[PDB]
Amino acid sequence: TVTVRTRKFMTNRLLQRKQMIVDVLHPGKATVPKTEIREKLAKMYKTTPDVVFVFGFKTQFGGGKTTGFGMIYDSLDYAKKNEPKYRLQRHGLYEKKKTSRKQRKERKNRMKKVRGIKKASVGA
Amino acid sequence: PVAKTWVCSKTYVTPRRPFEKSRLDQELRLIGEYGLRNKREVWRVKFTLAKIRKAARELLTLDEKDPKRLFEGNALLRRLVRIGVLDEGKMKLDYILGLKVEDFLERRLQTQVFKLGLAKSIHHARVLIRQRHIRVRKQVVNIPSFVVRLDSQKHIDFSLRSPYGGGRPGRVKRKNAKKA
Amino acid sequence: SLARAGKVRGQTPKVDKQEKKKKKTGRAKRRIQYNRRFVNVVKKGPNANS
Amino acid sequence: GKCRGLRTARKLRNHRREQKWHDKQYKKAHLGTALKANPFGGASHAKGIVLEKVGVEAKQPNSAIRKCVRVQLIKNGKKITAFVPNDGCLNFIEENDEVLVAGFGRKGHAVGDIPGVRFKVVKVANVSLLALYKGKKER
RNA sequence: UUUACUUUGAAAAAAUUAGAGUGUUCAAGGCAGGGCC
RNA sequence: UAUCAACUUUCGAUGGUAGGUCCGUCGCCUACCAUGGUGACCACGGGUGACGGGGAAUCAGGGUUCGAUUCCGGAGAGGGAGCCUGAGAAACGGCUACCACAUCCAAGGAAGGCAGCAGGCGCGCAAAUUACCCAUUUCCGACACGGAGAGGUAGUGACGAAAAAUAACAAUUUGGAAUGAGUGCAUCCCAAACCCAUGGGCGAGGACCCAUUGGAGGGCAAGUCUGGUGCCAGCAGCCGCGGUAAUUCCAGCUCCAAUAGCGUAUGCUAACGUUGCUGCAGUUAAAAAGCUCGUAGUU
RNA sequence: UACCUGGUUGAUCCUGCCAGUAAUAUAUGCUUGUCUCAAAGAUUAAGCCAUGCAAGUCUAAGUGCACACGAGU
Repeated sequence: TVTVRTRKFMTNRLLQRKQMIVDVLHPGKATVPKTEIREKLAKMYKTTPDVVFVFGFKTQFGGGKTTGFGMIYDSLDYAKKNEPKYRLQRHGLYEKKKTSRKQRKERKNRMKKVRGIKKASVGA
Repeated sequence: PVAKTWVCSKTYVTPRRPFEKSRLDQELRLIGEYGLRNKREVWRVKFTLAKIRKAARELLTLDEKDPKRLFEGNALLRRLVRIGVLDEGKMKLDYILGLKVEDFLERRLQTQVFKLGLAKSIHHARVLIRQRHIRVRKQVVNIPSFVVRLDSQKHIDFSLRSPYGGGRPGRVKRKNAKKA
Repeated sequence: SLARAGKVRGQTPKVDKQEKKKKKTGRAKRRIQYNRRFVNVVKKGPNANS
Repeated sequence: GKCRGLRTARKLRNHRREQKWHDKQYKKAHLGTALKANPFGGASHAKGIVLEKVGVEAKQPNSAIRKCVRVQLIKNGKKITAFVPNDGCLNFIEENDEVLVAGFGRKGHAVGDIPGVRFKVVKVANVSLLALYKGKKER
């Protein structure tokens, strides 16, 4: 049933990646999560399930085949550097700050009106 | 400065005479013959034909030894014979002017499924596609206004998930079964 | 004057409309008009009572 | 006859330029007149306050009191006569209220047996007059 | 003696339009993808 | 636009000499000299609901109209004027004044420019959320890290455009059969959310989960139908309909281009060969100056 | 689609305009179940504005005794 094929495939070695168009079929499924895809993709290239990253998967009308982009890295520690911050956030780690962006703006303009080390107490 | 398109064209043209007694029946006849929703679809296919006729008309005004007429003319012919509105033997721009509105109505998906017997009537052929049954090369189509090509004419069949094809039945079939 | 506004609409009895069946719409309405005008054949107007 | 000469592009252009002014529909749209005298000032609709309810008599050979209203515009303070289109809708007109008047068919021309009324009221009290005639938007 | 006139090429922004190419399920559109590990 | 015909200089208007000035040329400015420069081929002056263009709408061709509007270029930041700094600003989300307007004062003073993004008032016929985030797109700096209402996303949205329901297959009314819209979970999507789209599940027989909008005298597709209202009320873009058998109005039924759109108002285009270059007219319908001379222009 | 139709008269042929017709774009009327796109305070007032934001910026590398945390961010 569900299987990946990786129609196209190229190795770049710039980011130490193996770029490929990962195409996964779904005869009776609804775009299985990438967790199931990353596990089945690591055993295909004998890599680890922590270095493969896939994105851009939208199931076409009716269902049956979902195409997307995929890439593999060398290690998880090396993947922490060459990876967008939101793609690492989608995993169980890297919970970014979620306070606000407007509260930080008004804090910056308030601290801009105070000169010296007293601005740290004004914002707090 | 927005990352958008703002490119959109119309598909139909309202006729000049709103109550032309001779025109009202000629378009109404195409309604029931091919199972169309309203007169907008008649004017839509009439507008696509009017564009192809005018595109072929301006090419015929140029000299035959003009490379623009040779390239653009053949490209228009190959697309007409590709969808099946024109035969390979009559592959010339002079035959484009002889194409009628029903020539493009026959290539409609709701009519091709009627010629193949997959549907009972021409009006049921619309509902057959409207309920996501007919597929073309494992690609299911829902809108009835699809146009098939010759390399995809012999691939019109039921979907692998439709009750009329091979797969699970409908929700009404499972409803009467559990209650009985 | 202006003392007769709404005369014929006030002198008209409040004859209510009759509840009729659901009229077909969309392709079904054009389908009925097709077979009724071309297929179902029997000069006369489509609404000429008498 | 017309000058056909190859260097007569200026003579032909200036002649047609000055002869277009002899066209009534062109001269009214390309001069200061017919735009400042127009109460709407080039607008399709206009709001106004109902000043009076006057019934103008139709012209011969007709005989019927056309129900209109003397309305003063808000945009420029001009006083016009908007015609109450439907039957009995003059009773729906309130006194000293806002009405959205528009043109009456022919542009700047009296329509029908009405002598000089060239405006009609569309909305009354921030609601359509057509709804007041069909038992909708009770106000 | 040199002009007007016609033809050819570079120039005569992109977008838009005309318009080759591509089944965004079709179309308006987009400049992108059918199939062999 | 001539109901603007002459115009520009007793403060440069045109040209000459020298110099000043600026990054640099120059009446840019100064001084001495010449009386020039432009103009019926429309200068000058005035008007513009004039930012220019790429383009848009409509068009057989020729055209007409539109272009504030996301691209390019210019202009401006309440009106002007004058500057600082900097490579680059006569900058206004930087200053210095005056003018207009306006805020806090303890009445001494101080501080103001949303034709930036949201929002408010006013103006009106006329036009959205004080919404979410630097991920895309990129830009700025000491920069992999930090910043961006530029931008991206969502809400409102019948500007407008592309797809597309309100049945269908049967019976002579009853059987199932096929499917979302809607309604509830995962996943996908997304920087997060959201519309989808998908996987099953919950989901229509007056399948009430029901389509209206102008019409039905002619132009112009559709009723001398039904009843009362009787030159009254009204209808009618036009011609015209009512003065007791109204096919027009005041209502039902029915019917008709319709159609998720459809009427109305106004601008504009075709219609319009009723602006005629293509392509109109001037004996009598609007019209060849009473007649001739005559330059420019045209041939 | 290189298109016209009603109206001067007892009737007719014309000139001729009005009206009819179809897109277009603003407003508005009634209506509005789904999806994908998408204009949106330009028109009168470049009228006037409450609040908030829109340019700041730190790398191994110009200068580094806040001990807040412990040479180093």
